[PDB]
Amino acid sequence: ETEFCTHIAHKRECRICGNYNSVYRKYGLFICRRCFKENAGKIGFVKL
Amino acid sequence: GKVRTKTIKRAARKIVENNYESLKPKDFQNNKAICIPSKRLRNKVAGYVTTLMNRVVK
Amino acid sequence: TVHTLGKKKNSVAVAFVKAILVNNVPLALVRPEILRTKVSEPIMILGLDMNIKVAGGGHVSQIYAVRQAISRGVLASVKDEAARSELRAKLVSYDRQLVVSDPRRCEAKKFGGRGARARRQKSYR
Amino acid sequence: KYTIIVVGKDLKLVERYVKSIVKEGRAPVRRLTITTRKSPCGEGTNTWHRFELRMYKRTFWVTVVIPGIQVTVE
Amino acid sequence: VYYSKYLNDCIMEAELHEFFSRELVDAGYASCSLCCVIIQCAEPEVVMGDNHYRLHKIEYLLAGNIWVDKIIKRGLSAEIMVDNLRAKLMPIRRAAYSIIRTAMRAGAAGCEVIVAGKLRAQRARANKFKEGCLISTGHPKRIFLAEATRHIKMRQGVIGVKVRIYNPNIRGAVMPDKIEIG
Amino acid sequence: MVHIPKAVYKAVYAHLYENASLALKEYWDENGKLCNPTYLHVNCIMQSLESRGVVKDTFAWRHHYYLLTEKGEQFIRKELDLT
Amino acid sequence: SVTRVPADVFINSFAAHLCPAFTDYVKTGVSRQYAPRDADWFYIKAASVIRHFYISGSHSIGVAGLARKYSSLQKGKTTPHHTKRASCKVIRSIVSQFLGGERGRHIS
RNA sequence: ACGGAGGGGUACACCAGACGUGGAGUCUGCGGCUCAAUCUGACCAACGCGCGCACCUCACCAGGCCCGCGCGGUGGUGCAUGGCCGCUCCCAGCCCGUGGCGCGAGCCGUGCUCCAUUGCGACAACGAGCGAGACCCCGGCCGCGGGCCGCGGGACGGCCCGCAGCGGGAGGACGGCGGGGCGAUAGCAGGUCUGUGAUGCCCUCCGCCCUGGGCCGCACGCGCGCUACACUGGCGGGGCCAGCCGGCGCCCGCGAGGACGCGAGCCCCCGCCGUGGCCGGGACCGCGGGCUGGAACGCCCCCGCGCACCAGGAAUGUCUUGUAGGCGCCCGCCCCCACCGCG
Ligand SMILES: [K+]
Ligand SMILES: [K+]
Ligand SMILES: [K+]
Ligand SMILES: [K+]
Ligand SMILES: [K+]
Ligand SMILES: [K+]
Ligand SMILES: [K+]
Ligand SMILES: [K+]
Ligand SMILES: [K+]
Ligand SMILES: [K+]
Ligand SMILES: [K+]
Ligand SMILES: [K+]
Ligand SMILES: [K+]
Repeated sequence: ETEFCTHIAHKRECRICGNYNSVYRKYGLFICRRCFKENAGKIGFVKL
Repeated sequence: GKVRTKTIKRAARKIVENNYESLKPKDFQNNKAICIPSKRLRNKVAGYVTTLMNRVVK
Repeated sequence: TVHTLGKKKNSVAVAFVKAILVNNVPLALVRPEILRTKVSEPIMILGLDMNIKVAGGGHVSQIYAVRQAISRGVLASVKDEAARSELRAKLVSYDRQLVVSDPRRCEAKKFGGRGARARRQKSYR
Repeated sequence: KYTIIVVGKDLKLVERYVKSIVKEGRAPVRRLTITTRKSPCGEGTNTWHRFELRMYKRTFWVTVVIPGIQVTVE
Repeated sequence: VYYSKYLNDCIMEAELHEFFSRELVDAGYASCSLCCVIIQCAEPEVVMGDNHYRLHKIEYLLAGNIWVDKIIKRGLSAEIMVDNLRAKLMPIRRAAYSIIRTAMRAGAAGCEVIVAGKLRAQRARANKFKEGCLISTGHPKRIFLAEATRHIKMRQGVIGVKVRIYNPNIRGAVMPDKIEIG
Repeated sequence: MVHIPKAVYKAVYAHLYENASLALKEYWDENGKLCNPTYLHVNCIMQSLESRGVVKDTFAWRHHYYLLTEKGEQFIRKELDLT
Repeated sequence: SVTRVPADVFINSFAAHLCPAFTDYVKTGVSRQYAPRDADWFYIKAASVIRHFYISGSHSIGVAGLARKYSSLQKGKTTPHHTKRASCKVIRSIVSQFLGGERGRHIS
């Protein structure tokens, strides 16, 4: 009862899927590259 | 470039048969009489028109 | 009052000419003493009080910007005359880059290599 | 005296908005960019997506309603 | 630094669109804009229920106004119509030909549909029905062409459908190719 | 049947005849942002409210979204003794 | 002005016209692997730093702005070579000697 | 489809050259070995690939709570599937309506030239579409406007010569505009259920969390790279120039690194060492001093210790202008840390 979540570490996961791994934090995007492709289109990132 | 597509050439025919009078054998002037949704497209079609004139004269 | 510019790769040279200074260091005291000749070529092949401010890129580009600026800044001295027409001719019979800026700039890098043409080695085994 | 900061990502909308405010009346462009492997996993030729996003300032040190345009006064 | 604010506006606009794509599937969601949120939808008369109760409940689920236009041409939009193909799942040929016919009457100049999944006997194949003229290259792809794809949670395996609609005629810019000479 | 106050505050974030709506960030502070009882007290009960259908849910980016029904608001009529 | 004469003459002929003991057992930076050799080098460094101040007539130079002026590489390390800065105590002290505003210091 | 069949084309594939790789140490991945575990995928088109492993990330190991001190599952099945990706191929190809030929599988439509099914011109075929091109982005020179940013002009095989177009000259900022983005039809039992509230079917109730460890273990064969093997060099003091955009003053402290506050390297110049594994080369190791962090096994700095290496077999790769190569800087994962990748 007094052990459940003691440890301190970064709580970094993607904000759309939930992946602990491969998250971009540049600019404060807080998302993963895989998730980035199908939602960057309207968040604004485009290709030129 | 070297080769002109049939889009350009199809244009050039109607354009020159419609303004035989207005067209001279130079390019600057022929631009005006061609003045199409792009300026490079304009440039190429006028380039062919300028040749069709000094080819129809002779 | 006379305005003149000069360019090499990213080097920009500004010249105010009036009836000689480069970065406050006079002509023959500019750092590359070997290329000093290269700078001084137009002055001797062809004064007024000119003044220069130049930055950008590297040493050799600074030289090819200041030199070309001074060439234009005395090319614009006489106006609408045969000297106005033949000075540029002697400059071209020295080098055409003494009037017209050099338009080459680095080509961008493309992924899978260190530069614009070098790839990485291809190993089958 | 009054400060106006007007911002938008689409050059057309931004230019329109400065054009329709003077109907009443150095902060240059910078870009928000990322590069990232195209594929989901890590198999095949290493190709890359390069995403890019420019957004603009217009500065109005003052002495139409467009959605996507942002304004702050300070 | 005035851009954290705007960037978070962008990511929250992405939020609202994807939530609306999870939820307003009943009423033909298409898209939304952030300003006072103004929404592009296929029928407003149900998203506003009787007495606006549901619309207000949504606005107050955007705390933890909302005003809505109307899609004037329903069959030109590859989103509510791909939801339509979600609905019709009924034979594939006839489903997708109705999908094409509604767009072609609505004024599409090209249209086509792609389907893949375990349609016969434990094997995925891919059907492609089609009608009229389509393009897929260069910058005009992003203006005049419209693509939309959906997963379907079938009784058996998942069913992927894509609707692609080509309109070279809008009230707008002129295709660089077509040069009407008169 | 853990804390009567916890299981009344969670209902208190439902305006009954009004139109408030609830969302849930599922951390799994450690207290809610709405009132301040723990996420855990919210989460255990909200599972049951889902089973009963006092409220319904959708889901988008790790964020539970609820919406209140007719029959569920009827249920809450007697649990908050309103009229 | 002073600009009309070159710097490689000014530094030497001004160190010939001009004094801590940490001068001994000191290298000019973590880049240089050896201490300098011409034991006139402290006069020479001081004349250099003053020839570099009198240039900057209006704005205030600083001492980190001066170690960053005197920098070179680090090598013998198997890795691609990186640029390192010099010491700070030496330049701050030379500035203090030559000193007898908003930030740093200035000429006259 | 293929042919050690003929004919016609074409590309840094070869020519002419340049820079390399394979030989040494070292970083990183793979195998094989070892292990309580050393979690796992992929064999031109796997192998600096699945965006930086003390903890978490972790799927794996030794233990322990919840419900020492239906539900979830990073369980399986990519040969049950969706989407995304790679590759055939950045190849020049694909295909419809009416008519013609044929019992039918089908065929027709589908020489001269260009980077090109780009076109000229001919034809039992006539007439359309996609792919190509056009288009978007950047960067050169010139104008109006604002205060460099943002709106336009300019370049077209146009001029003059010689024989749809191959050549030679001229002017111009640029000469046949340059670097990129996108990308047809048809598919492959490549790859990916371990990125997801994508997911069918099986199996587990292998769920969540707490501490300690492993993934980094090592005779060994591979691949991608980093620093070298010196005098076209190394060392000591000085001079001074970038761009993708970017904080630094007071001090202490040899240094690294602390406490308090406010808005570039090459190269050049001058000297030294003197062909000697030398002052080339800087691995391996022995003390100290620091930073991160709940925690060093992570990283910096100071003294000392000075390995192998004398230009590398049989083989093998890449490249035509601001290009090769040399020099350095910056961003990503990131508590700390680049030999990597994007620039
Ligand atoms: K790969
Ligand atoms: K790889
Ligand atoms: K552990
Ligand atoms: K016949
Ligand atoms: K027949
Ligand atoms: K045929
Ligand atoms: K024929
Ligand atoms: K024929
Ligand atoms: K025939
Ligand atoms: K303006
Ligand atoms: K502007
Ligand atoms: K997947
Ligand atoms: K369980």
